[PDB]
Amino acid sequence: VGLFQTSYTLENQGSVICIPNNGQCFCLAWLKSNGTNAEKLAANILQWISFALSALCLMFYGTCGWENIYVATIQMIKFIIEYFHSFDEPAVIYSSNGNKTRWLRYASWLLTCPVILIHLSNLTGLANDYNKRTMGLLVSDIGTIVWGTTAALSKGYVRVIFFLMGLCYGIYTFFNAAKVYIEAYHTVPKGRCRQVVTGMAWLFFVSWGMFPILFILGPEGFGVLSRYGSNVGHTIIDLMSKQCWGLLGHYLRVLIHSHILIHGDIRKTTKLIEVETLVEDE
Amino acid sequence: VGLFQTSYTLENQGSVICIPNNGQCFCLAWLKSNGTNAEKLAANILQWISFALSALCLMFYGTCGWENIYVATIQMIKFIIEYFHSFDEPAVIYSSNGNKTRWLRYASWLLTCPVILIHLSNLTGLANDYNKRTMGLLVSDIGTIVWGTTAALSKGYVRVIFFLMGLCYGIYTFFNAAKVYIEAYHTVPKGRCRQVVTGMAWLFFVSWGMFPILFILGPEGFGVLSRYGSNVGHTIIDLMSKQCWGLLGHYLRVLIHSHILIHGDIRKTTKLIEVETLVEDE
Ligand SMILES: *C/C=C(C)/C=C/C=C(C)/C=C/C1=C(C)CCCC1(C)C
Ligand SMILES: *C/C=C(C)/C=C/C=C(C)/C=C/C1=C(C)CCCC1(C)C
Repeated sequence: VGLFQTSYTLENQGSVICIPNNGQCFCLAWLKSNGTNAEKLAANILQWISFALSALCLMFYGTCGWENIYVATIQMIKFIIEYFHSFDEPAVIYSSNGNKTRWLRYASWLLTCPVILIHLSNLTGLANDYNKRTMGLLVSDIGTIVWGTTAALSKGYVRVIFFLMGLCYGIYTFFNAAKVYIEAYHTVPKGRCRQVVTGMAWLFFVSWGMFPILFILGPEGFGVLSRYGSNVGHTIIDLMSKQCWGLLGHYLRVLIHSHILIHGDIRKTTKLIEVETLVEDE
Repeated sequence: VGLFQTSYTLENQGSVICIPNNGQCFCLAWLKSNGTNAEKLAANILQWISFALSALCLMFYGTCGWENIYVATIQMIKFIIEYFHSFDEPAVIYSSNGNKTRWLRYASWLLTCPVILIHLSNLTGLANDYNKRTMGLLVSDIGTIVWGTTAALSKGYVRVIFFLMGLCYGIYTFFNAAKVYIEAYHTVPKGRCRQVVTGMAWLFFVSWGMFPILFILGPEGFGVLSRYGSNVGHTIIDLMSKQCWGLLGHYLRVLIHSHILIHGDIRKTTKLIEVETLVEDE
């Protein structure tokens, strides 16, 4: 049922595998089960829900918050890819060391993670701003994925080496992200904007923290999850980190724009680093 | 000589391949030659030259031009990886569709390409600046690599689909890079700073243009190059785009710092978008 050799014969008391000389690659490890059909159905359900969310968001989404459009476009594009080839090469990489590495997921990360951190870097959406710290957020994060991908393709020790490399990059990514949220909390007005900024932080760290968690629980780690079981949990934290988080960031930037129009753009320097807090009256 | 099955037997008039049931994966396509030993030696030579350059640059390199340090660190780190596992999994991905995808290269791109575009975004190295356009440079470029990687792992039509996807992203990356160089040329002083800025542009577009060129010439494309023969040319444009280009960017930012100290930071608005040209006298 795949584009590689799946039918074979055992010979010489199980010490020889004979396969057809059809030109297809063959490995016994690739034929291990991805999981239970109860988990496959659970994954195929959330695939539509996330796809429906992405479509509802692209509908709903139609300053210019281009960041939300990009991850949503990439998301529902990926689900079109996923519906038709959720386990075909190269959506799933069946490598020479028997590793099934879900490159579809890690590619979607590389496409959307820096765009979320860009949205985080300009949480208020105000003007051509950002900072030098933004580059630290984007350079470190791409690192974690590249190491995390490399770890998933690798096996044994070097998987740990590259996972620990990606973990160290991930620690740098989380801290600089806290420095962004901390300032963003004290920059946005005292109203509901600070409620949604704090909530965006929780959605951020929780969902983002689960990615190295699911890497340890999944086949990439000690395999306490199935390949289907890893697709389920990943979809949940994908939904949290991408579609719901971009929604609040949209709801935040709306509350900012209204406040900026009604009360104007008013700044009151507050000490922490000096932040220009948005206020109501001059 | 690899971590996958390399010894096998033909049976039934060449219609059956029998392999040992040792648990190793097996594919006939993975056993195709990478190239000629004359080309392997040529690749192993430039590997040291690039490694020696990276070491000489890390020596030499020791505002804070952190960007040059990063690609140089990643480069000589990669050569340590390359010297020991230039064709082991997952430095080279032997996938179920017989594709050998050199993930070491594409990972090094993901690690260093956005850092070069960051250096390009702050060519003068002056202050916490950058722009919104920078995000277009970084989002588009990561796209080209992700599609280009996906194309290299893929086969046939979808390789073209993802290559054309990466090509469209690459066109966006090159244009916004020209807009950066064009402004950088008119921002830096009239002296030798404009010579080195123009030269950085030529090193940029030539070496960067060769990457989709070598993708078409290599096994990823019509295979007019060998796998070793692709390692040779890639090293050359790696050397150009990374070590030599970062050197000029260092020589540029030095000429800027001296000019800023001697003549001060003087701006004269010139029309193109309005650029604050660095001048000598007020
Ligand atoms: C939409 C998906 C997002 C925003 C995913 C973010 C994922 C990470 C930050 C993953 C990090 C990992 C580490 C820091 C350790 C190495 C393995 C991990 C990659 C999965
Ligand atoms: C140090 C290496 C660098 C800076 C490499 C840059 C490589 C590219 C911009 C490659 C681009 C490609 C396309 C635009 C078409 C798809 C395939 C390519 C990836 C290799």
